[PDB]
Amino acid sequence: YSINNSRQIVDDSGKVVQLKGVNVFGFETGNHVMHGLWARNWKDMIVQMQGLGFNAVRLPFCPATLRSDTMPASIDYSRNADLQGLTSLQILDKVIAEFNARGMYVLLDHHTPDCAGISELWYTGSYTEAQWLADLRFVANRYKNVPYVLGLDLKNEPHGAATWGTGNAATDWNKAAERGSAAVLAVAPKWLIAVEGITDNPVCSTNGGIFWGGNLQPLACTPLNIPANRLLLAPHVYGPDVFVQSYFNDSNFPNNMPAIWERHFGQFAGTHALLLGEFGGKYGEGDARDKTWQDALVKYLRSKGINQGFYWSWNPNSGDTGGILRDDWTSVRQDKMTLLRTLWGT
Ligand SMILES: O=P([O-])(O)O
Ligand SMILES: O=P([O-])(O)O
Ligand SMILES: O=P([O-])(O)O
Ligand SMILES: O=P([O-])(O)O
Ligand SMILES: O=P([O-])(O)O
Ligand SMILES: O=P([O-])(O)O
Ligand SMILES: O=P([O-])(O)O
Repeated sequence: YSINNSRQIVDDSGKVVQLKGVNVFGFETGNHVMHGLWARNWKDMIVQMQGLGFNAVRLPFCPATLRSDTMPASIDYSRNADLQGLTSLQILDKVIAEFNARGMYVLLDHHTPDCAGISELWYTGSYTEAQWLADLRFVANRYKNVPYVLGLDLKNEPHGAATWGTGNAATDWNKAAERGSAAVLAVAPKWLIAVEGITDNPVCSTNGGIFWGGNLQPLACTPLNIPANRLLLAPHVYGPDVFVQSYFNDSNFPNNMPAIWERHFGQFAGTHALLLGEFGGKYGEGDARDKTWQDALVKYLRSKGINQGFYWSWNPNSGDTGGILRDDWTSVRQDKMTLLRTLWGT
C-alpha cells in the first residue's frame, strides 16, 4: 500500500482504497481475544460486520497476546469449536486470515503495553522502548505477506507527558514515531504507518480541550521523518459522553465545532492523508448532544474531502459509547449505520 499525491491510499494494483472501518477490541485486554465469543461465533460475527457495509477493521492488540503460550479467556467453545486449544496468538493468526479471505482491510494497533490501561508515552516502567519497537517488528514480520493487512498504528492515544518537537527525547512522540516507522518499514516496506496526535504541547499548539491522540498541531512546526507515501495520520476525536469539553456547552454548538476540529486535525487534511482512527459515542442513547455532535462531525468530514475512518466501536461493551451491536451482541444500531453510510457516501 501507499499514499499517492492526492492523499489517497492505493493498493499493490494501484486502485484507490476506501476504508469503511470499525474498531474491533478484545486482543488488547486480559482475555487476549476479540470480544463477544461468549455470545457469538467469531466467523459469523465477521460475516455480519462485512454485510453491514464495513470493509476495514482496526485491531487493537497488546504484547502479551503476541506471546506463544498466552491463553485466551471468556471464549464459549460451544459456539467456537475451531478455536479450542488454540493460543491467543494462533487465534489472532486465524482472525487476520479470515478478514484477509473475505477481502477486509486490517489496520493493526499497538493499543496497550500491559493488557490494561493506555500509556501516556510509548514506554512504561515495565515496558521499554526497545520492547515497543521489537513488538512492532514482530507483528510486521509475521503478517507482511497477508495482502489485506494495511499496516500499523504505531501507538494508541499518546497523551499526558507526551510532547512533539520540544527537543526532549524522553517525551517527544514525533521522534519515537520515526523510530517505530523505521522498524516497521525495514521488515514490511509495503505497509502504511499510522501516526496519532498527542494532547497539550509546550510549543506550536493552542492547548486545552484536547482528547487523547487528538492533537496534530505541532506537525506544522516539526515535520515527521516518515516517507510521504506511507504516512497516514490518524487522530482520535470524541463527543460529550466521553468528556464534556467546555465547547460542547457553548450556545453556538454545534456551529463552533468545525473550527476546533480544524485546529486539532483538520487543517492537515489538505496536505496529508488523514482519517480518524477512533470516533464515536452513544448517539442519543447517551445524550441529546451526542446525536448532534456525531452528525456535525460527519458533515465536517465530508466537507474536508474525508469519507473514511474507523468507528468506535463494533463491541457494545465499551464504556461510554456503546457500539454498533447492542448488549445482546446480535442487534444492530441502525441509526449509527445510517450515519456511517452517509459519511462513506453510500
Ligand atoms: O509503492 P511505492 O512506489 O509508493 O513505493
Ligand atoms: O513474541 P513477543 O511478544 O516476545 O515478541
Ligand atoms: O473452521 P476452520 O476455520 O478451523 O477450518
Ligand atoms: O495499566 P494500568 O491500569 O496500570 O494503568
Ligand atoms: O515480549 P517483548 O515485549 O519483550 O518483546
Ligand atoms: O531531542 P529529540 O527529541 O529531537 O531527539
Ligand atoms: O505540515 P503542513 O502545514 O504542510 O501540513
